[PDB]
Amino acid sequence: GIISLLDEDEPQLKEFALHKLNAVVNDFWAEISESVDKIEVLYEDEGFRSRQFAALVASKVFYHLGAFEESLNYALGAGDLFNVNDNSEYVETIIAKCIDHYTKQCVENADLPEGEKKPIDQRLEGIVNKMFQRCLDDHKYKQAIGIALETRRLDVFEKTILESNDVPGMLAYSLKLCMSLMQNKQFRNKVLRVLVKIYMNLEKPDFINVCQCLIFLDDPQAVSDILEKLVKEDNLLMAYQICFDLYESASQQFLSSVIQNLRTDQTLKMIKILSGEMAIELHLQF
Amino acid sequence: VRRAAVESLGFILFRTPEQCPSVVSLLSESYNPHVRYGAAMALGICCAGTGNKEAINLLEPMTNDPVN
Amino acid sequence: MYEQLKGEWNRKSPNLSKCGEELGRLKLVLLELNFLPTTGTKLTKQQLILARDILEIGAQWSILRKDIPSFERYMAQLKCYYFDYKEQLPESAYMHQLLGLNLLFLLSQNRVAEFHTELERLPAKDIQTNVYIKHPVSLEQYLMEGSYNKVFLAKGNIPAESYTFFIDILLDTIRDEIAGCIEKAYEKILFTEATRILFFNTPKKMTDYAKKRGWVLGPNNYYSFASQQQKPEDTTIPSTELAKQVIEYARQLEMIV
Amino acid sequence: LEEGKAGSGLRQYYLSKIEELQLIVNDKSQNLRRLQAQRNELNAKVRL
Amino acid sequence: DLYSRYKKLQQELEFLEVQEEYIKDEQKNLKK
Amino acid sequence: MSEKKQPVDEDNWDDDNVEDDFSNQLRAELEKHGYKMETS
Amino acid sequence: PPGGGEQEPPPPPAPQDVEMKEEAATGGGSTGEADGKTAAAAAEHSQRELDTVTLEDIKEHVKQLEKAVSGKEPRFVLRALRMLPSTSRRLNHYVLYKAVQGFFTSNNATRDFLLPFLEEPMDTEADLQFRPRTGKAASTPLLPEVEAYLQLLVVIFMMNSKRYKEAQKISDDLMQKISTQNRRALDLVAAKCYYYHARVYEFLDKLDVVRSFLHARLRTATLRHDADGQATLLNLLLRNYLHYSLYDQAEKLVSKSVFPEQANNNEWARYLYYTGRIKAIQLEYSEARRTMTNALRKAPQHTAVGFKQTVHKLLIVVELLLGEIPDRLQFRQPSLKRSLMPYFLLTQAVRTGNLAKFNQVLDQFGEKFQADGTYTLIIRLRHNVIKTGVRMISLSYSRISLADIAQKLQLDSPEDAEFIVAKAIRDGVIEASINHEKGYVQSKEMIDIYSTREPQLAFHQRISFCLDIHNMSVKAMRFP
Repeated sequence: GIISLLDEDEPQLKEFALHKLNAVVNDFWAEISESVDKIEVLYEDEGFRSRQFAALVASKVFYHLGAFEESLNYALGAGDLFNVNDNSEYVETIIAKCIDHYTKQCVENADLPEGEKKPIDQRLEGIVNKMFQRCLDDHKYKQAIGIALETRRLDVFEKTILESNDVPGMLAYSLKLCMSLMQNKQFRNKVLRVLVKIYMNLEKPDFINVCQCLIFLDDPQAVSDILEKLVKEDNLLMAYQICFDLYESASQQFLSSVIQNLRTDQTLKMIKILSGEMAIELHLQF
Repeated sequence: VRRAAVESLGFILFRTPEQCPSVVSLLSESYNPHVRYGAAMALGICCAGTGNKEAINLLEPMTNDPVN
Repeated sequence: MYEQLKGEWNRKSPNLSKCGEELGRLKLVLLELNFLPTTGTKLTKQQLILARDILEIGAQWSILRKDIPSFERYMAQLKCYYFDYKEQLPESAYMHQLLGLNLLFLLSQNRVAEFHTELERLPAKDIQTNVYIKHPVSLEQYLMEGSYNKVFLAKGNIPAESYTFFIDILLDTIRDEIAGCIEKAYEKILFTEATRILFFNTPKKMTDYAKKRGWVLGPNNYYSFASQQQKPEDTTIPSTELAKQVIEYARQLEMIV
Repeated sequence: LEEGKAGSGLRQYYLSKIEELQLIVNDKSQNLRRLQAQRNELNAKVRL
Repeated sequence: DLYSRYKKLQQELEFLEVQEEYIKDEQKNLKK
Repeated sequence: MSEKKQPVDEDNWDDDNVEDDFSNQLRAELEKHGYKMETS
Repeated sequence: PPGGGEQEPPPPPAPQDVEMKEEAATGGGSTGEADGKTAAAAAEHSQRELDTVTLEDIKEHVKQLEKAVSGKEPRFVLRALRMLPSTSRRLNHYVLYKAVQGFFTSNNATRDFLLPFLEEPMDTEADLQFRPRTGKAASTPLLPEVEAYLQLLVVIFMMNSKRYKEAQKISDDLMQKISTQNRRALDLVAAKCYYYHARVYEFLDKLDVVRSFLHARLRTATLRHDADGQATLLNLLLRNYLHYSLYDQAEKLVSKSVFPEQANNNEWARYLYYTGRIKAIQLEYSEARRTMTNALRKAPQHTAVGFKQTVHKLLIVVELLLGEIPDRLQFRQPSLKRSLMPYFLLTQAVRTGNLAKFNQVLDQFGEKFQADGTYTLIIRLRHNVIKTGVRMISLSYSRISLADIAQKLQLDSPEDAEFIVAKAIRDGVIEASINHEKGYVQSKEMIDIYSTREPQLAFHQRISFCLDIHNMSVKAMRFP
């Protein structure tokens, strides 16, 4: 009956007509299903005062009809009036398809880096850092890091590991993830080398990092730098162990490449154990 | 070439040895011996040194085949 | 504020500026707060007493000027006020003829399926009393069986206000339908059959249906041509789609194992 | 609610998503072993 | 926790579709 | 199985087939059916 | 006490054993299929639901003193089942308290202490993983809580204890039901609560607040997916709006949710009853009377139940709105004797050309029409009082003059009898045509291409239906 108010042509009746739209849109579902063209009308005016609200209640009524992309495209035209509301079962279902549409978009965009990509909304990452604001309220950042792997975006992956200080081991746990369920190898090294950036920002180097990363990334100068660091702070305990692990794990021509970067004492110590002769005859001894 | 198909199963699935008895369960029960042969080696190279007892359950009619 | 509840109601309303004052009166009441929750509070029902009354007289002035999309607009908001969930509001003495205006309008524009489902909300007023509502439902009963002439002989008896702006449309949408029956293959008659069937001996209505319809008077003989089509047929037309149907027979026998 | 606001926000997204992913894996396993036994019949015919 | 469960249900679903496709071929093959 | 919509519910042994077709049309069948012949 | 007090020991004896082992086998077997074989539709879920409609409503209404159902509340007042020792210790509590209640008198709630004996079932370390156990064993004491029928201050205890359950119901929905999906049980739980919650809001103010809830409840159903959820909630949402005598039907005309797509032979039969009444009130008589016929012939498997006599009640009216009528009272009942006499005598006057009897029995039996909710026949069947004969004549005769149909319809006027025949052919009552040249009204042509062109347009559905039986057979075949 308030579509009769939508027929008349003054603005101060419109805003009290649309205020009554979303108030009873949950109970008077199919009445608006015929007045769809009137709203998508009222929407197309650039002189209309609440056109972004008309995209909200259109997204409400296509949500009833099951037209999910029509609620999606009008959530794009909704502005900040949509995402300022966040505690509903309505809002979480059509941002679910929004993440779903976006994460299948970037996998398609990862196939063609040379231009020819798509124009993209920016509230879809305005809810990402909002979810990070929830994770700031949560202390549990394992959930925002999940989409951060899925979204193929790595600066938010760096922002969430340069977060409010709670463990380096959480990042190590994320690194496991890269050993078990990581499928592609094209961006795997990028994830695997942005982990060793924050490791060089971190105070202690690990074992399983270079046991995973640098044999999958074959940088012989990088382990020759970080072990020279382990020489530099006089730490011959863990430099001694990672050479035996590297001699067991890695392959030919990479041990030959790193031993060139050695000479580029404890130096003659790591000549003999990266040649790895003494490990063989003690293994022959057993 | 049909053998080198069913022999290559262990090379791509040895990291998770649990799926290998489920997928070669009926590959061991074809009609030609060549598929059944590479099925037998696929149990040998997917599961490396496990005391599986499910693959061993599969190998017991495999060592009791008519074909040598 | 409280603008002319009986300002120009009783004697005459030739106004166009009080129509703008009524337009401003709509901008007053429907911008006060709202009418949606309606929990209790007879004091905030007091403007709901007046919001009914200004839309009643708004519907009075609408049929006084014959605006068709406006008359359904005011009546829907009036029907939305009898769609009140907490209806403690007392019986306005204009309700039965106001619904009779709606009952006659919605009969006139061929909403006959909407006619009978409208009659559910009337419990017992159709039988006991209420000739304002009893007259259009006796009218629709006259349209039921075969009785065209009892409609036009009850034309000279309306117990209500004049109802003329609806029943001119109501009978016009009757006349063209019988004209739609006679614009079929019923070939030729004289003016006296147009006097018997249609109505009216010697009025410019024979000029009306000479220009709207055909019906040229020849040598004291009208003319209406054949509206029958040729019916083009082949009857082997479904040869493609019958060949389609047998494909998904075997497609649903094989291929889905 | 440190966890309660987020169990509906960033965990209700996942656990509602894995629900239908659990249903279809449940569904195909009933469908697969049916296909298994139907193949074991025809192989028992041809080998005999 | 939950991200690892969602990845494994993605993997296992696309796994047994492939072994469903194998039995579709063999039952089609044994008819011939 | 209650469905919440059930709160109410040759003598004539095969009568309604006879009665729906013929009701009460002078069933002695002689006074008009056998007695047309006075007209001719 | 020497007469009835000595016949007090036999009541408890049995029902303390075999009625107790009902939910013991039900709660055990539902847990067994909730854990493994998580597609748990095929269990005693269905037969217990047929029992909770039939058996345990009439197995007990009162709590059956000397501790048969009176003991159920102090029995289940202490239910943790939390960890494996908390299961095995409660399994000892399943041994000890059933021995005490089988021997002596335990804590007898005096019909008002049932709600604090529904607190410690929800309390006392109760679980969320045993969500069938919480959902079933809370809703099953609500039927002694409602069918006590005293209806004084327990009505608000009805209102509290359902919203206790429905807060657990919604939280389980917003609780991620892993691999159980209680919706298969929670649908008729949402029905059985809202049958009497509709009664409560008939004994108090209106139940549009239920519909505002049930709109949101229908929203979270089938957006997840449908497992009987869209089917049950739609007939619940449709019933109030049909129960309200306001406008309410064009709301249902625009209700585009017309796919429950399966209903286990019980929701679909009553769903076709409601929408058959809807298409009858907007005067589409042909499609209405065939889906009313489909509703009557789909689920009649009862013993003189009454709603079968109600779908049989509305079906004869719309057939009198199109002329034909079969034998109706050939399945006469001790209660159908009340309801056969108006309608059989109604069509008695319709078939004859008598209207004075038709107006007399309206006046005689209008108050019975008030109980059936069918006032509208007098305004819309007086149409077919004149149209039944012209359907009967045009089926009998083949090429009739309009001068003779005037006396045969006893209208005594040929000039308007053209218009009655014109209206019937306008409405498609008879397919015949009129010769307006010398007064001929001839019928249709001979039997047409019916032997040649038609029958494949019946054969296509019967191919498609029978192979889908073959498809639904093969897909659901092998559980082992």
